[PDB]
Amino acid sequence: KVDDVTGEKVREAFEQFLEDFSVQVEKVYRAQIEFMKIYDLNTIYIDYQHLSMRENGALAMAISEQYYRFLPFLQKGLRRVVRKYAPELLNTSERVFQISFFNLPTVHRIRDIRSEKIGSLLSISGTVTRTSEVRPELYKASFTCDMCRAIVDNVEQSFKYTEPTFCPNPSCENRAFWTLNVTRSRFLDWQKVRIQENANEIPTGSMPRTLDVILRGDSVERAKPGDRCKFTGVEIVVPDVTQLGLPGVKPSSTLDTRGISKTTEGLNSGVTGLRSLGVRDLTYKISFLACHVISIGERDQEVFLNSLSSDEINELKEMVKDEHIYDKLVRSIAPAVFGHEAVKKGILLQMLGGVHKSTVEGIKLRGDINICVVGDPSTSKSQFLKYVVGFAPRSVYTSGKASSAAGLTAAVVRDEEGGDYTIEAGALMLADNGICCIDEFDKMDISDQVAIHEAMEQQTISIAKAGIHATLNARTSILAAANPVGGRYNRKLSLRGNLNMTAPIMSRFDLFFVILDDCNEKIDTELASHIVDLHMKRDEAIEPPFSAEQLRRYIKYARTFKPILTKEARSYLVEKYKELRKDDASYRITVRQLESMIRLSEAIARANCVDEITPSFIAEAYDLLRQSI
Amino acid sequence: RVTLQEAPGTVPPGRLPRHREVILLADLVDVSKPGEEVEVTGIYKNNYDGNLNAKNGFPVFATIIEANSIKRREGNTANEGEEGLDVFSWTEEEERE
Amino acid sequence: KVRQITDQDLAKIREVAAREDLYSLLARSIAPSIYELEDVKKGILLQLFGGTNKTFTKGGRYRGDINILLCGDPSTSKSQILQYVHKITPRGVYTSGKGSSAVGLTAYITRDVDTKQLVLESGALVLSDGGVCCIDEFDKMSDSTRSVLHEVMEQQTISIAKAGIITTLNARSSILASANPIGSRYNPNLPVTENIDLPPPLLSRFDLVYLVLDKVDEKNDRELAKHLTNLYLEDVLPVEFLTMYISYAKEHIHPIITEAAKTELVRAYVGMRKTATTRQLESMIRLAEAHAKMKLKNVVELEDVQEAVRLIRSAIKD
DNA sequence: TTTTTTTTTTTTTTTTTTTTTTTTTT
DNA sequence: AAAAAAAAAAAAAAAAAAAAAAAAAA
Ligand SMILES: Nc1ncnc2c1ncn2[C@@H]1O[C@H](COP(=O)(O)OP(=O)(O)O)[C@@H](O)[C@H]1O
Ligand SMILES: Nc1ncnc2c1ncn2[C@@H]1O[C@H](COP(=O)(O)OP(=O)(O)O)[C@@H](O)[C@H]1O
Ligand SMILES: [Zn+2]
Repeated sequence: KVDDVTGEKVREAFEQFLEDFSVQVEKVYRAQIEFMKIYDLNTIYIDYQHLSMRENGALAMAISEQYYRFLPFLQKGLRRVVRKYAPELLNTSERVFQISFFNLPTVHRIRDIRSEKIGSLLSISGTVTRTSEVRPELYKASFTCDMCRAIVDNVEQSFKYTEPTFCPNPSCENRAFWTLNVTRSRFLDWQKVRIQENANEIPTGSMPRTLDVILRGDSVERAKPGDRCKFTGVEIVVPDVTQLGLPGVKPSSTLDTRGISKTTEGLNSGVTGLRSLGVRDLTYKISFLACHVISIGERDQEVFLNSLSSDEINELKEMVKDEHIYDKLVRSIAPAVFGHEAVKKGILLQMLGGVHKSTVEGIKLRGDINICVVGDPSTSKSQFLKYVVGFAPRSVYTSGKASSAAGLTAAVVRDEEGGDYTIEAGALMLADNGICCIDEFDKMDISDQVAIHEAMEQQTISIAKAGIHATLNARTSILAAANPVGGRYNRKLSLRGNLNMTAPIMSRFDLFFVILDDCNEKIDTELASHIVDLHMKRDEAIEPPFSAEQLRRYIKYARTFKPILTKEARSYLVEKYKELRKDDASYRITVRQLESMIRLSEAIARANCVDEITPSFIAEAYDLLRQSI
Repeated sequence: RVTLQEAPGTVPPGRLPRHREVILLADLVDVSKPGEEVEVTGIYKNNYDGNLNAKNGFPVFATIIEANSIKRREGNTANEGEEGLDVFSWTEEEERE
Repeated sequence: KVRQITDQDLAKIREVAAREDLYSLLARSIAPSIYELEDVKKGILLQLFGGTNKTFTKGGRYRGDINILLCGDPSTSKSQILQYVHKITPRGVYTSGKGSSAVGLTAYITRDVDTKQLVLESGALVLSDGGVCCIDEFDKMSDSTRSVLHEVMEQQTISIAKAGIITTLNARSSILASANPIGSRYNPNLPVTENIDLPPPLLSRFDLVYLVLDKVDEKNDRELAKHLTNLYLEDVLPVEFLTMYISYAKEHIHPIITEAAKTELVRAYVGMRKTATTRQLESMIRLAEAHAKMKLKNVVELEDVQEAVRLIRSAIKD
């Protein structure tokens, strides 16, 4: 049989690259193969820059230009390397291996795709707009002769169902009538994703171009719709298999539901002559096959302590030790604003959160803190929302009036590509286990105010219309910003008269914060000076005790704790509830206030990294409740 | 034959659901009703389809589930515990109690 | 059918920038037909450059776009002014706000016509990224689409979550709008709010608001009619220098602030506080840094802050 | 304010017929 | 040379009924 000579040189060069690189002598690729052996992985990663220094690019350019023809030899050399250095990775519980290339020198756009790079190794960038299911693809087929019962195996398939031709025994004469052994055959994961051009590469007036990218193996589901991803792989061409004689009658010679373009009728150049085609004409289209994908656009203490490094672990425990830590944390929140320390403390308590409990009877007790901040304009109420949405994970930002049909809770819309009713997501739904920052909270629609009557307390949304019936989930905290009715706060009317919310909605907010500015000669100078110290030095203007990352780590570490209540804490709690109820006189104070006080005490306890609750914490929570009523 | 979509609670917020086909044999027909939420134990199988290979352009296969067991979960939050296919059914000693 | 500037262009740009009064020349060049209304042209010339833009890690991005709203009596020449500034700017869109889709200025997931597929089409605010977006007939824009502009002028990003796609785009544009009142005249006695039919926050968030007035004055009427008829009678304005100068100032130049600006700015804000919200000072800073980009410089001084405060107080006068 | 009013939005193809003209198959 | 079998060839679309929203008013 005819063999290749350049392929052999590439095969030995790849083996030498794998065995010899060692540049960090660490044997980085042998380290990777050992890591695969211990972790039972099925894909290897090869960097282009690492290969870009051996043979002065003679191997790298040879691989890049003719990746399609050189891949079989690369895998063959990898098999020998694996056998020589790690036989355990030669068999499964054989592992079909994959090679992933990345860090290519130059990137291409979708509009640079020409037929003269077919078969070459490229990298492309685009925004994903559709993904499909993970279907199984037939890789190594196995059949049995109908008469002999002889078994054939490892029948390669390119683009269509291919059965063998000659029986294993030349004594048998059989051209067809095989039976696939679906159990013995090997399968692989398969996914098709649709991408389009980026917003900047699109010209002033353009209909965006599209492409079909094929993800296979371990690369499935790594690209999600709406994201911006950089793919790398080989540019291939895909024929029309329907006119290549598919076995079944199901294709029925290109059955169609829509009319094809008359403009390209006869203009699309189709080749004829082949015996399999018959008198038909074969057509081609360009698609992409990707091997590597990148994106360019747990409250358990024991497992948490494992991930962090030793320096981080010691720094965290030294941070915990000091007793002033609490006073520091309220200063680290939003270091780009002046004043409003109470707002910072409230935001920190909200981010820390409270414990969620379930009773034996099955009723759920809420553990989310809701905050409402009101005041007259130009009081930096909208800076806190931006800080939270930038710093808090799984947080969303929204306004009172929403343009979307599912404004804040949910909507029912028919399937765009299916025969069922689906459910869209509102801002409340998109914030499960997260903070929702609502701005201009006054101008909400009444059908939404009544709808939020369930999300704030039961943390669910329940709809029942013609199409679908469901009980959705909204376990989200709410940080709301509102303006007084009439334009300006009045310092003799209460919160109720100045605000517009009803007693149902008003009683579901854990904390109310009224922030007021005053026009005096001296404070205005300080505020102006502070706001203008920026815009000359962007970084040295503000200096907090802790950076963003230290605070982000401390919050995650503190949320692992779950405090309990002591014996005297319960007595102090009931005494304070009784005193508050007496002082109210039942119009504004209910059981929900006691539950909120419990939540605030638990959050304050989480702040100090203590697993027991002291009556001082209940006193602090009581003071915080009294300050807002 | 029935089609099972993913439950809205299970689906990540804002993503499209997925669906699969389930074959119900004798003694299991008409147990599940259109609109209910169900849990099915079964066998996951594959089969060759000409149209699927023709449209996609690769030798991909179709999948389907042959149902073995059916459990209703419409309105049930006690699924956290309990054992069996129906927690509202009783045994002889339970009736005697 | 039907960038890469040369060194000689650089030299001529420098020598023209060395002019004694660059402000007034391009004040008159942008709208040759418009007579008087020099102050609105001053504001538009300052807008077309924009203050410097910055995004530091801790505080986050701070805006550097100037928003201008023109309103007043119904038969002035604001629409021609907008169509003038449309052409000068490199990348911009001129679409009226009378109707169209509620997300017509942002992304709208639509079914493709040629193929039964899905295409994500951006709107007019996204398509004006890095430039000036002109809105006409601002008063007819619907109550539901207005909120979209609210997220554009506050966070400069638009998020779309439909058909399984959840993503965010970038607006980063500047809004110049023109509106009309209710009735045939803007009576000065009644305040602005009733006539313009616009929410107080939307009017407030505009950096500069100009009132165009038309009073029956013999001198003004005769002078207007005279040059109008002279234009109809058949018998110092650069053609494309503005576009190249704008590109040079927008793509290479980034000014800074010095303590000379500190001393004037703080005391000016305090003196204005002798009902000026904190928005006012961040409006003065943007205008001063945009003026600094003009009369080509690399740092702000007293002249820029004086011009900015003069402009923002002449705006207050109306 | 809660009533009436209003646009509007997928809903569509699963089926047919006996000739007439092609490939296999004794 | 003379049989038995097997597909192509569809195309098409307005006109009406029911249900949920997003603007109007006694
Ligand atoms: N430390 C501060 N104190 C008061 N105002 C500030 C401070 N820092 C920034 N600001 C101003 O507050 C504005 C934030 O918007 P904001 O007043 O919250 O809008 P709204 O009141 O409509 O929600 C910024 O434009 C900024 O100019
Ligand atoms: N100051 C002015 N200079 C020149 N032409 C003017 C002036 N004021 C009004 N006009 C004339 O009046 C007309 C104004 O129309 P336009 O302003 O476009 O309508 P709209 O009021 O809808 O913006 C123009 O045709 C213009 O010739
Ligand atoms: Zn055989």
